[PDB]
Order: sequence, then structure tokens, then C-alpha cells
Amino acid sequence: LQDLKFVPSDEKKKQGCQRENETLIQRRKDQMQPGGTAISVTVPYRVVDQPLKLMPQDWDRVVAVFVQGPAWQFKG
Amino acid sequence: WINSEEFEDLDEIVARYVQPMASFARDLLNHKYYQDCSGGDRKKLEELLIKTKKEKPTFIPYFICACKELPGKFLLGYQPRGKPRIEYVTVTPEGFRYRGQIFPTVNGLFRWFKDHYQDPVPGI
Repeated sequence: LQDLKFVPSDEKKKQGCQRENETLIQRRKDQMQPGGTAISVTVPYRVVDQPLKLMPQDWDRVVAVFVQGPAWQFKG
Repeated sequence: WINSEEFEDLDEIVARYVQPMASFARDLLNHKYYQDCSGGDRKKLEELLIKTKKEKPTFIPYFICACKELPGKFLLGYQPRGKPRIEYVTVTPEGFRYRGQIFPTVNGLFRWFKDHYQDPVPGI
């Protein structure tokens, strides 16, 4: 999501990256503004691997979730 | 089907029936009072409890150890005054079950046990 490029998780395991419970995404988006001016705003995004440990307001703040198939992930 | 529970596939079983139980079992092992009595020998637990009581007669020594005879159950022994008593704590995906009560947290279970160790043993 940050770099918009694909890397198989196997390659990252070779790289030995450290999985974090919480992750941040810094996407630079140009802002629609009057007069044609563009400002490269870097809006952070929050990624949660385990969604159970979120408060109700945080659950409201959720806007997107990737489904891997089976429904047992969602139950709860 | 595991007992009365339903599971969509093996990943659900491992990630929900075992992983919480493994975490719950790990919590008991990491507890300060945990000890390894040769895989859960009753005689070793009795001897250790008696020795601890002898060292500090005023205090009530209680210990928690894993039971090899009944995997998934932990042997909780305590010696209030005389012969140490032994009970079973079963590890379940919902937490720990002891005397017909389920406690998600180990700390809560210990507090209940300390405050209710004098109650009669259920089923006897």
C-alpha cells in the first residue's frame, strides 16, 4: 500500500523483516483545490493485523478490510 | 466438529482451539508459582508442598504444575494446615475452568482460589 509494488511474503521472510502488531502507511496524495494548485498531502493510514483488540470507536473508524476467503476470520 | 464446536477448516481449529489454549498454557508456565514436578507427579508436589509448609508454617503454600497424566489440565496443590490438597484446572479456549468457574485471566483465577480455598470441593 505504501509503495504500490508487489513483494511475496516469502521474499520478506528471506529479508527477515520484523512483523509489528500495528503498522502505519504514508501515502502522498495530491489535493483537489481551487485554482489548480496541488499540495502533496501525506495522510497516514493505520493497518491492524488482529482486529479483535479494537475499541468500538476504533471499529467505527475502520473503513476497509481484505478478505482472504473463509468466513471464520470474520466471526467475532 | 470438536466437542460441540464447529470449525470451517484446519486453520480455524489451530488458530482458535489451540492458539488460545497454548497462550493460556503458556501463561500458567510463565507464572511465578509454576513448577515442574517431573511432568506432574503427585508425590513430588506433595513433598514440595510439605517442605514449603515446614519452612513457613504460618503461610499456606500453593503451587501450580502441568499434569502429564491428563494433558490440558494443570495440577493445583495447596496445603492449608495438614495434608496438601490437589485439584485440576482445565485449559479451554475461553480461558481456565476451575470448580465450575471460567476465568479468562490467570490472576482472577488465583484471587478466587485464595479467597475460596476453604469451600467444599464440587462433586464431593
